[PDB]
Amino acid sequence: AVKKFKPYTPSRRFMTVADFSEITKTEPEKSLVKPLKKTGGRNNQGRITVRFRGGGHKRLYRIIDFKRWDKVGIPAKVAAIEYDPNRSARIALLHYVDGEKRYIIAPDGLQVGQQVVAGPDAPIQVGNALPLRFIPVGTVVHAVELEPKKGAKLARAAGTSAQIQGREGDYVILRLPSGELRKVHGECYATVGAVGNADHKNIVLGKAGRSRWLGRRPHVRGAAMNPVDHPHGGGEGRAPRGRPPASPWGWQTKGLKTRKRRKPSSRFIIARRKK
Amino acid sequence: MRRYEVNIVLNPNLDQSQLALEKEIIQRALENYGARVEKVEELGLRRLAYPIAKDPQGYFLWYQVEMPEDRVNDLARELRIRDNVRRVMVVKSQEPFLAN
Amino acid sequence: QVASGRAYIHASYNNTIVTITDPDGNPITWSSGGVIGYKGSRKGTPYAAQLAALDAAKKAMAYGMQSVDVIVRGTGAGREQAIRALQASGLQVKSIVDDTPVPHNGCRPKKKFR
Amino acid sequence: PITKEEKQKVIQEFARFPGDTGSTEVQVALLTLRINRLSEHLKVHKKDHHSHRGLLMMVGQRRRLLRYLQREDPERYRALIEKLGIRG
Amino acid sequence: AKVKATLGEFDLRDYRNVEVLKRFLSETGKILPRRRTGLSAKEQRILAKTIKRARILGLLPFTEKLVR
RNA sequence: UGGGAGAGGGUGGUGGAAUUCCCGGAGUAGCGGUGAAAUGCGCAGAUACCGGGAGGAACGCCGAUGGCGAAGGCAGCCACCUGGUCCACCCGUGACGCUGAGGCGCGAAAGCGUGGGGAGCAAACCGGAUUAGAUACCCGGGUAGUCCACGCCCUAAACGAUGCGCGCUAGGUCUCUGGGUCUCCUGGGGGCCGAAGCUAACGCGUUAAGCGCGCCGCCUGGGGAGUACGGCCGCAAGGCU
Ligand SMILES: [Mg+2]
Ligand SMILES: [Mg+2]
Ligand SMILES: [Mg+2]
Ligand SMILES: [Mg+2]
Ligand SMILES: [Mg+2]
Ligand SMILES: [Mg+2]
Ligand SMILES: [Mg+2]
Ligand SMILES: [Mg+2]
Ligand SMILES: [Mg+2]
Ligand SMILES: [Mg+2]
Ligand SMILES: [Mg+2]
Ligand SMILES: [Mg+2]
Ligand SMILES: [Mg+2]
Ligand SMILES: [Mg+2]
Ligand SMILES: [Mg+2]
Ligand SMILES: [Mg+2]
Ligand SMILES: [Mg+2]
Ligand SMILES: [Mg+2]
Ligand SMILES: [Mg+2]
Ligand SMILES: [Mg+2]
Ligand SMILES: [Mg+2]
Ligand SMILES: [Mg+2]
Ligand SMILES: [Mg+2]
Ligand SMILES: [Mg+2]
Ligand SMILES: [Mg+2]
Ligand SMILES: [Mg+2]
Ligand SMILES: [Mg+2]
Ligand SMILES: [Mg+2]
Ligand SMILES: [Mg+2]
Ligand SMILES: [Mg+2]
Ligand SMILES: [Mg+2]
Ligand SMILES: [Mg+2]
Ligand SMILES: [Mg+2]
Ligand SMILES: [Mg+2]
Ligand SMILES: [Mg+2]
Ligand SMILES: [Mg+2]
Ligand SMILES: [Mg+2]
Ligand SMILES: [Mg+2]
Ligand SMILES: [Mg+2]
Ligand SMILES: [Mg+2]
Ligand SMILES: [Mg+2]
Ligand SMILES: [Mg+2]
Ligand SMILES: [Mg+2]
Ligand SMILES: [Mg+2]
Ligand SMILES: [Mg+2]
Ligand SMILES: [Mg+2]
Ligand SMILES: [Mg+2]
Ligand SMILES: [Mg+2]
Ligand SMILES: [Mg+2]
Ligand SMILES: [Mg+2]
Ligand SMILES: [Mg+2]
Ligand SMILES: [Mg+2]
Ligand SMILES: [Mg+2]
Ligand SMILES: [Mg+2]
Ligand SMILES: [Mg+2]
Ligand SMILES: [Mg+2]
Ligand SMILES: [Mg+2]
Ligand SMILES: [Mg+2]
Ligand SMILES: [Mg+2]
Ligand SMILES: [Mg+2]
Ligand SMILES: [Mg+2]
Ligand SMILES: [Mg+2]
Ligand SMILES: [Mg+2]
Ligand SMILES: [Mg+2]
Ligand SMILES: [Mg+2]
Ligand SMILES: [Mg+2]
Ligand SMILES: [Mg+2]
Ligand SMILES: [Mg+2]
Ligand SMILES: [Mg+2]
Ligand SMILES: [Mg+2]
Ligand SMILES: [Mg+2]
Ligand SMILES: [Mg+2]
Ligand SMILES: [Mg+2]
Ligand SMILES: [Mg+2]
Ligand SMILES: [Mg+2]
Ligand SMILES: [Mg+2]
Repeated sequence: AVKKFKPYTPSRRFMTVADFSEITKTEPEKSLVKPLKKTGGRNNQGRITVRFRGGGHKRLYRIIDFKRWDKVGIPAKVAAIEYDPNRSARIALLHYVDGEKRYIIAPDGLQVGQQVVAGPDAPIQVGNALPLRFIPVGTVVHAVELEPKKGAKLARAAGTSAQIQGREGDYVILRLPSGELRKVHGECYATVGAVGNADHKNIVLGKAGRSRWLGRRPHVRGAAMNPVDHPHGGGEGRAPRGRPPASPWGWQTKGLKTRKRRKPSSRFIIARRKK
Repeated sequence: MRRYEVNIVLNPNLDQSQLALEKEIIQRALENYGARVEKVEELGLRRLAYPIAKDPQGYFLWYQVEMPEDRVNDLARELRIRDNVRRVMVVKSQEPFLAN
Repeated sequence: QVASGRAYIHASYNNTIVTITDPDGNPITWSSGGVIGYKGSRKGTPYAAQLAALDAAKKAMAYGMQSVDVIVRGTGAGREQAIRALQASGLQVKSIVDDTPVPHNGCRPKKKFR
Repeated sequence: PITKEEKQKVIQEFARFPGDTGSTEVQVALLTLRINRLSEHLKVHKKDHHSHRGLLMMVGQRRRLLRYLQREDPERYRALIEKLGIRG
Repeated sequence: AKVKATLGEFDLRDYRNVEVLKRFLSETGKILPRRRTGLSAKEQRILAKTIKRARILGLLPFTEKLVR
C-alpha cells in the first residue's frame, strides 16, 4: 500500500510515502555497504555532464549480487528485507549456508526466513535463480543477464518483470518491461517472479525539496532561457517554440529516433517498444 | 480429507526412462502434497480427438487417491509445471450415475 | 503440375471465391465473381460461382489437376451451384466437406447481426 | 467447512441435558459457529455479498433468540454469551 | 432411433467412457438434445458435464468437419 | 439425523472454436460492401488457402414454456471457501411470532478516480452515400467506454407497471426437483384453462387481482415539474426529500 497524510501543511495534502511494511531490518549489513561517491552530474573534468543534479541526502552503497550464479547449489535463508536508497526496489538479506551473506533485490512475494537457491536444477519458485534454457516458458522473471556472466541487467526496478515468450536455437525470447521482444541467451541467469515495491510509481512527492533529498535539482525550461542558452529561448513576452522543439544542444526532441542504425543488437531485437 | 481422481496426460513421445521419471515426480509430488494413492489405471498412449501440444496422441494416467482438501490446488500447479505434463484434471470422486 | 488437390468455396452474402490448392494446401490457382467480369450484387449469384468455380477449375487442370477434395465455408446463395459445376467440370471431386467457421460465442459481431 | 464432529462437541458442550438438541443455548452456539466462520470467511472474500445476507439473518435469529432467553431466564442470558463472548 | 435404448447400464459420470460417451455426439461433434437421445432432465444434464470433462482431456472433439 | 438438485456468490487455475495483427510458404486482378453504389483496401502483392506465434473477450451444440437468486443478476471445465432452499424421520427448545417509520447493506448499464489492459465491437469524430436538406437510418474508419483490481456513483419500462406473513375457497393438462407403494399418492417451485367470486372492461382465479386478519409504503385532476428554494449525499455529472 501507500500512506497519505492530512492537509496539515500545504505540501502534505498530496504527498505520499511508501509503507515499508515489507521492511524487517532497519540497519544495513556493514560488510556489504561501502561509500557511494556523489558526483553532482559532473565528471572527471568538473564540468556538468548531467544537468540539474546534486545536493541529495547522503547514501551508503549496498554491494549487490547481480550474478547469483556466483554460488551454484548453495541454498540460503532470506534473513531480512532492507531498503536501499540506491534504487527503487527492495533488497533481500541472504544468509547462505556457507555462512557468507550478500544482498539481492526483493522479488514480489518473498518472506523473511524462506529458503532460495541458484542452479540449473533449481526449483521454479519465487526467489530462485536459473539460466533461461531451463526456466518454464511463460514464467514471469527478472534480474535477467543480458549476456552470459555479465551480471543482471534487465528488470531491476520496482514491479519490473520480464516474461518468457518462446525459445529459438541457443537463445530464448523475453518480453521486457518496455513491451519489446528481444532474443536473450539461455545460459543467462534470471530470477523467478517480479521485483518488489510495485507500489512505487503511485508516489506523490508533494513538495519541491523532496526532489532535492533525491539529489535532483530544479530543471529549467528552454522557454525561460535566452537564445545564447537554449534554442527555445528569448522572444519578447512569452512565445511558442518557433521551431521543431529541440534540446539545448540543437537536435529535436519530439519523435527523432536516435538508436544507432547499424547496431548489432538489432539482429536480436524483434518488437520495438509499444505505446 | 477427500478422494478425487487425478487425471493426467503426458507427452506420448518420451522413452520409458523419460516416461516413468515424470511419474516419480508425480508419485513424489503426490506424496509430498499429502497424497495417499488408492486405485490406479495407466492406459498408455491413445488416440485423441484433436492435437494437444500439437501432438495427436497422448499418454494418460489416472489416480484415485485421498488427500487433504486444503492442498489439492498447489498440487496440479505442481504437476502442470512439467514441460512433458500436458493435461492435469482433478475431479472430486463421485458415486457413479447409471442408466437403464 | 499436380493431379489431385483441393478446392475451397468461400461463400458469402456479397460474393463467392473459388481457390484451388495443392495437397499440402499451397494455392495453385484461384478465381471468384469479378474475375469473369461481374461487379456488385450480381457477383452474389450462383451462376457467378459457376463461371467462377468453372473458370478456376479450367485454369487448374491446365496445370495437370484432375482430382481435388472439396471444402466449403460460409452461407452464400452462390454456394451449392458452385459445388455443382465443379463436379460437372472435369474433376473427380473425391470428397465434400463443410468446414464453415463458427465461434462458440466469442467476439461480438457488428451492429447488423443483433 | 464445519465437521459433523465439530458440530457434536459444541452440541454436547451446551445441551441442557444428555439428549438435548434444538434448545436456545445450543441453537445459539451453532449459529455462533456458522457466523464466526462466515465472518472469518468474509474477512477475505470481501465481494461475496450474497453470502453476507444470511450472515445477517443468522445473527438475526441469534439476536431474536437471545432476547427471548433475555426475556425468560436472565442469569442464563449472561452466563451463556459470556461463555461465548458474543455481546459487542 | 433414440439412443438410451441402444445401451443398457452405464455411468453418466464415467467421464472416460469415450466409446459410449462419443455415441451421443452427432457426426458433427455437437451434443445431441433429448428428442434425439431419449435422456431425461436430470439425466441429460449429468451427461454433457461428463462429456465436456473428457472433451477437455483430449478424448472427444469440440467439433468435427462434415462429410456429404 | 440423513439426503437432493442448482448459470446462488467469491478466489485461484484452465480448455477449445472464431475475429483482429505480426512472421513464413504458395498464388493473381480484384476484395469488401450495399436495395443499387461509393468512400475505403489492392501490382509497395490484398482478398480466399496452408503453417507457426502473440493478445483480448465472450463461452457454440447441451439449452429449453428449464434452473437459482430478496433484487439487480448469474452460463466452457476443474477444486476450495460459503449462502439460501427443499424432502423425509417426526428426535429436542415450547409462541421464541408476523410487520417493520428510522438506520444499515445490496444494487444491471452508463458515468467518475487511480493503475493495468485493449482482439471484436463501439457514443463523440472524419469520410463515403440517400435525400430538397440528412449534424441521422445503410457503408468505410475510428477515441473514450465495454474487460481486471480498489474506491465512489445509487438511477431505470430495478415490471408480475402486482409489498411481506398467515388462514379459508372445484379442478384439468404441462414442466423442474424431492418422498413414497412407483398404477398412483404427497411436499415445494415454474406456465397454461378454467369452479364459484371479484373487476369500469381488457382480465385475474391455491403464484389471486377471490373471502379475511395484522403491519409498512403510497395516491388525492392535467401541465407547470421531479423544476425552484432550503437541507443531506457526491470528485464531478448528478441522487434523495
Ligand atoms: Mg497524517
Ligand atoms: Mg488519511
Ligand atoms: Mg493549511
Ligand atoms: Mg495546500
Ligand atoms: Mg498525500
Ligand atoms: Mg509509509
Ligand atoms: Mg516496504
Ligand atoms: Mg506493503
Ligand atoms: Mg543507521
Ligand atoms: Mg567497510
Ligand atoms: Mg560506490
Ligand atoms: Mg559514483
Ligand atoms: Mg579524479
Ligand atoms: Mg583537472
Ligand atoms: Mg584544466
Ligand atoms: Mg562543474
Ligand atoms: Mg543531460
Ligand atoms: Mg545536474
Ligand atoms: Mg538521496
Ligand atoms: Mg519507495
Ligand atoms: Mg509520481
Ligand atoms: Mg523533474
Ligand atoms: Mg522548468
Ligand atoms: Mg526570458
Ligand atoms: Mg555563455
Ligand atoms: Mg540557435
Ligand atoms: Mg524561441
Ligand atoms: Mg506575445
Ligand atoms: Mg505566430
Ligand atoms: Mg512558427
Ligand atoms: Mg547484446
Ligand atoms: Mg505444461
Ligand atoms: Mg466414478
Ligand atoms: Mg459483392
Ligand atoms: Mg439461517
Ligand atoms: Mg442481543
Ligand atoms: Mg484497432
Ligand atoms: Mg503472407
Ligand atoms: Mg492463418
Ligand atoms: Mg439457445
Ligand atoms: Mg426463464
Ligand atoms: Mg417430540
Ligand atoms: Mg416438555
Ligand atoms: Mg424483516
Ligand atoms: Mg452500481
Ligand atoms: Mg458496469
Ligand atoms: Mg477520467
Ligand atoms: Mg479528473
Ligand atoms: Mg485508463
Ligand atoms: Mg483501439
Ligand atoms: Mg459505424
Ligand atoms: Mg447543409
Ligand atoms: Mg452530403
Ligand atoms: Mg455522417
Ligand atoms: Mg468498425
Ligand atoms: Mg477517462
Ligand atoms: Mg468523458
Ligand atoms: Mg467504465
Ligand atoms: Mg474507466
Ligand atoms: Mg433507494
Ligand atoms: Mg420480463
Ligand atoms: Mg416474482
Ligand atoms: Mg414504479
Ligand atoms: Mg393489499
Ligand atoms: Mg422420484
Ligand atoms: Mg403445481
Ligand atoms: Mg387463466
Ligand atoms: Mg364465473
Ligand atoms: Mg373488493
Ligand atoms: Mg409461489
Ligand atoms: Mg414493506
Ligand atoms: Mg393544479
Ligand atoms: Mg399537480
Ligand atoms: Mg431523475
Ligand atoms: Mg439546490
Ligand atoms: Mg434533483
